[PDB]
Amino acid sequence: GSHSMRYFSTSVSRPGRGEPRFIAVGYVDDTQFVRFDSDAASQRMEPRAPWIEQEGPEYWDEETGKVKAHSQTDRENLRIALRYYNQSEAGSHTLQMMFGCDVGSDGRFLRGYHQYAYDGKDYIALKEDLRSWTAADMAAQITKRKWEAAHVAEQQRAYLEGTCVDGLRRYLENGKETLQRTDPPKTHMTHHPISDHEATLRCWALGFYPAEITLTWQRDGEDQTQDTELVETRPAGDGTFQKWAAVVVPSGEEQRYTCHVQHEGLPKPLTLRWEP
Amino acid sequence: IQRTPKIQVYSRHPAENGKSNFLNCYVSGFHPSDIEVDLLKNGERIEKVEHSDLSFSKDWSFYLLYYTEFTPTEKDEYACRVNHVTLSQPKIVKWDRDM
Amino acid sequence: VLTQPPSVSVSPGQTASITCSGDSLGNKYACWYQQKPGQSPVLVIYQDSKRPSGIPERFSGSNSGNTATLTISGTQAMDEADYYCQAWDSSRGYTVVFGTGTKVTVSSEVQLLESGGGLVQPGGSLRLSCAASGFTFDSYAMSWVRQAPGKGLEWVSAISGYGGSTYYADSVKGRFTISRDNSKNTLYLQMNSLRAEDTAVYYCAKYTYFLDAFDIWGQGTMVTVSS
Amino acid sequence: QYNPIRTTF
Repeated sequence: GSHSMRYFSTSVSRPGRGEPRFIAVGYVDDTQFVRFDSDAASQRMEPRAPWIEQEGPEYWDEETGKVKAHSQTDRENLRIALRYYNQSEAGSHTLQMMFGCDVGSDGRFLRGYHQYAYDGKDYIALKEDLRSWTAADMAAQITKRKWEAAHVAEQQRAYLEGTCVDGLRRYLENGKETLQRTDPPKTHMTHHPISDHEATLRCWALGFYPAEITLTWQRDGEDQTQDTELVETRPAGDGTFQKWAAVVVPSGEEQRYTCHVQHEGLPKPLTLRWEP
Repeated sequence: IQRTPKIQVYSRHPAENGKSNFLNCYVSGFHPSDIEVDLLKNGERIEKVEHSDLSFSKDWSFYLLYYTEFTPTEKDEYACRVNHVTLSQPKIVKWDRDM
Repeated sequence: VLTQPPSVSVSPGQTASITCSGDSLGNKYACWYQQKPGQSPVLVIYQDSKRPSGIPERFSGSNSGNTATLTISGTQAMDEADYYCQAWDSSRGYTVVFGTGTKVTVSSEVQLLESGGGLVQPGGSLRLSCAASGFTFDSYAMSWVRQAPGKGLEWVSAISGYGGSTYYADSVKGRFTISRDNSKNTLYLQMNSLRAEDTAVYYCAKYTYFLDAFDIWGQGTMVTVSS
Repeated sequence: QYNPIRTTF
């Protein structure tokens, strides 16, 4: 019965071609609910889920202000990074940040995050205890030292344990019809000859939420991984997800193979076989 | 670091010839974020193609969903063409209705 | 942290320039607040150069390098007041900072209502309240900002919209506790182990991230630690 | 609810 809220922000410099592009998005579990894009006409936080549309103008104004406050800070952090790494104005650089919180089924705080990457590499991260930092290099060690002295971890823990949880709990209630309701996978198996003597069996899971799912193949009731393929879980575009798993088998031996599906929305795991 | 995109092309719903649907191109695991994605009908660029807001996974690698309404037929071929700094030629992936 | 000249003297009609310097101004907006004696602070400039509705055009602002400047052109007798710059300390997570203030002498439905102030013995306790009206109370972070007699504004404490996050100045940490009853549209401040240095008028101030300023101020409640 | 990040590197 646990839930997460996550914000994902990306700043990409383009010196001389205007201010850096800043994009932020916010998720509750696997559902996107807001975006901000510095290149959009509005220059405002915008809704990306039906249930956030309830929020009044005070919400949109204040969230807009906060996200812009972050974008200004991170533009400056891009400058600082250039100095610490001794990089020119010619390059496009990327500063990414993720923060958010995890709550248990009764709303109790489980975990917080507050972390940064520069050009695709870890820069600095708030540790599990929310009292200390991991720096990835000499540059980030300078940042770590400042933030330790300035007791920045304390302010971030205050946000993570407070506002972050408070917000998440409110969105969960307001969005309960879709946020708190599991969608079980609809399943089926397909069969494709590849020669006179081999076939591909494909086990499908469709229309499920949340994204977490496990598909496994067995042969004669024994786990089978040889000759199997698994695609990455993918968005359908309507709020649900898709995945499949496949195995190449000797034609005539299809019946020995079973696909097993585990998902939160299933009261019991599913076992599938090809049934033409 | 530079990571090359994974790519999947698929419909939202099981294809049925004559029934309108959505064609998706999901690009993931890439870095940096500059990427070029086109959907093709019989080898020509479809124009009115939208994408989701830029996001990223726990490992900092990015992902986007490109999509457009379409109506599959028996004969029309569809594909996704991608370009990125990690690739020296556009990578093209054909739509197969049972992948 | 935010340095301002002690005073500026002008004659009616001439231009008055008030400066404020600090590192954070480089990557943060400057606000300016006017305060006439007997009256509470008023926002005159936000986001470096923007005037709130109702503020006269003769007040203007800029913020370049690490300096912010409030200019009053054609300064009038009614403009005699103390002026405070305000920004955020970018070295810190959540720390509002007011400039030292400048005394300018000229010579030839929204509502916050504070209460609870009064005389208290040294090492004593007191609870302050503020009732809010005319805006969606739980949509805004609320602060207490104090002013000792004849001294500047000092931000004391802040509380998030739904109350889960609270923030304190080093000066009051461990001794004061901020809280809110959103159903009562009321903010509280529990003050323990009071000292001489706590003697001040305590203002309730509403913050808006949209403007990045305290746009609404109450009338204050006076706390005197004596005997 | 967003975190109004103020802190520089």
